[PDB]
Amino acid sequence: IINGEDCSPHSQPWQAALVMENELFCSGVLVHPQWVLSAAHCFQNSYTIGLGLHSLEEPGSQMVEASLSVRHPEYNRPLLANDLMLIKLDESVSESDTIRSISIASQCPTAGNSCLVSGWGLLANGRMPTVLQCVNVSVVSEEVCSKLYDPLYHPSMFCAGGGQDQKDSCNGDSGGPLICNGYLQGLVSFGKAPCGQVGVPGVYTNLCKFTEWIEKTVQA
Amino acid sequence: GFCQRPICFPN
Repeated sequence: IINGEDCSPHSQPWQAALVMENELFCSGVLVHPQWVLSAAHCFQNSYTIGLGLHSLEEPGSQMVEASLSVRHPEYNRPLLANDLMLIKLDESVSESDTIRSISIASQCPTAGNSCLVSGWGLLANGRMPTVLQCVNVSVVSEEVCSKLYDPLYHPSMFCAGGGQDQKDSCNGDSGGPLICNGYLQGLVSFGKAPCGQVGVPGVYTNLCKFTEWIEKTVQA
Repeated sequence: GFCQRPICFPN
């Protein structure tokens, strides 16, 4: 997260850390007691998932195994598009004060929506934080996203950020949540390199387009 | 270019 701050502890209780050999490579989002959304580009054959965390280095936190996951069937067709997967935890987690699922937005993004993105990806100073970071970003129009991310803009994507304040997601934030008006709207997916350029929003998986696929998978 | 936050597109 570029130009954010430490989140208030446990204020994003759906945040999931995806780690391999105790090293973070992505985040995810707890959407039901047994289900974590993440970016399809975070796919692995198995996962250790940190829940209820603030630091990666805390009563109620859990490390859980997940042995099953499924990428959206059209991931990367076309390139970078449809960037979501569902991870099924090997055991359901009983909701607690610090581990809680978040609902997916019933509305699709529109310009001006106010959002929050969180994660343990790179900071503005190029370091990896130990404490979960949070920053505010606003949705921009589809036409802005299309123009900026020509030739690869696809309706499975939307853009948020791009202010002169240089607030953005960055490497290591993929799969983590973008909460707009209090609902899960997007997952961190991709953006321009470098992250945090003036005027340049990041790109997020457009979850309102996938609620049927997500819930059909959950219920199967 | 663009990069997943990984595949990059050169542009």
